[PDB]
Amino acid sequence: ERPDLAWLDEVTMTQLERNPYEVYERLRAEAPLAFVPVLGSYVASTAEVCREVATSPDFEAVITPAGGRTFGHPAIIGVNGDIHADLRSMVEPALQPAEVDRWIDDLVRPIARRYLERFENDGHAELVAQYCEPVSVRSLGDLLGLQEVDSDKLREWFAKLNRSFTNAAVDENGEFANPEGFAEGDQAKAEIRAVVDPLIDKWIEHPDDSAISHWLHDGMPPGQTRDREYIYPTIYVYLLGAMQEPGHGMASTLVGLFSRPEQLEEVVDDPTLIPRAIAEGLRWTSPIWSAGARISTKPVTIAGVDLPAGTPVMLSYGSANHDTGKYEAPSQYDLHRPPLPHLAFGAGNHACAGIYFANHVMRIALEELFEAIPNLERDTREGVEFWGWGFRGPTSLHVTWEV
Ligand code: HEM
Ligand SMILES: COc1ccccc1O
Repeated sequence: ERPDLAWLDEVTMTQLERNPYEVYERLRAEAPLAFVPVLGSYVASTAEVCREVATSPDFEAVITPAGGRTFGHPAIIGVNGDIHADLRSMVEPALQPAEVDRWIDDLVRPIARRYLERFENDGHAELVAQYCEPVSVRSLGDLLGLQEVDSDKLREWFAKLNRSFTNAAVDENGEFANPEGFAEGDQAKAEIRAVVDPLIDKWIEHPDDSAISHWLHDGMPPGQTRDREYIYPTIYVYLLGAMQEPGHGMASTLVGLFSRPEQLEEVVDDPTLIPRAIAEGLRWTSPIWSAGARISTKPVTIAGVDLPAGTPVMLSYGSANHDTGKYEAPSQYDLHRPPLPHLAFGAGNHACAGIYFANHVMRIALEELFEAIPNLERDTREGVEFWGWGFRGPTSLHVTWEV
């Protein structure tokens, strides 16, 4: 529709998944709020527009079309008002900083050690599959009450949910271009139900200290539980992003550090720098890159565009975190970048509920890795490819070390 952006008509979904930076660098300059035809939605690409939409009283939560097809209702990311307040009150207790501090070390450190012990003497590893993803999913899985679900299975589920959630391509008429791409998400949800329904059955009668047990029972009248259909979409929210993103973040941090070998050495020598390294990693490749959306509740003007009420806007936080209005050479990883705010955890009422937990999982995991393999080196015989528009991270991370 917008004449000077007619080039956007030729942007493909594959291009956004493999490398969205070049298109989004153009958007941040030409149209910070732009309608992207293949996504069928306005997209916010700069830090100012993302922050404004995410915090505006004239926007509220919505799920993208493919996200809604994947999760249904009421997913915590896509609801408002009394339902959202209830779901936030449901998930927040185990995520409270003072609560996390009581058990996070005893949770993650033995998990990290267990996975490291399988390969720390090999001289070679593929860290995404052998370390980052397993530690991420085993940590949260145990917190949730899914101790009996293998990390292989948790990893398969978040991968299938990822592909379904981000199956966003639409054709001329706004219809999904890849309707068969939701089937593996449906297959994952069916498997999840088969595993989790018996656990919910027993937690209803025998509550325990698992997070999902508390989701059923906390704040409810005596002898009542939240209905499982009411909580399952938020379970899916966790089994996608909460399972995937800490692993994405630590892997992207490592890739960034490998790109700056002097900085990798610094961090290995001084592990108190790991939190700073992770924060730059999340800015540099944001795990939740463009998954979330908001919808306008009244006519509103954003970046010079007059949006009617009812207009969805996708929040491309991963682009916002390369805003050259804020950062110098954002495409480069730099441990010594001056600490500034970033949007990798979103903003506003629907900002990430698990920041403190997530940052601790990534920090402990990197601590234990650099302890066990101080001479870690990137396998330069291999290249690192990143994949994902909605959720983005490296697809593998081959490393080596002298044994
Ligand atoms: C490095 C890892 C993570 C990153 C980068 C991340 C990022 C985000 C982002 C960007 C949002 C969306 C905010 C928006 O649309 O404005 C979000 C939402 C959320 N995240 Fe995190 N997340 C991470 C890990 C986790 C973990 C481990 C948990 C749970 C233990 C978690 C729980 C949640 C919840 C419940 C929401 C929805 C909040 C709401 O809609 O009210 N996140 N996260
Ligand atoms: C925390 O997990 C999510 C965040 C945004 C979209 C999908 C998710 O699973």
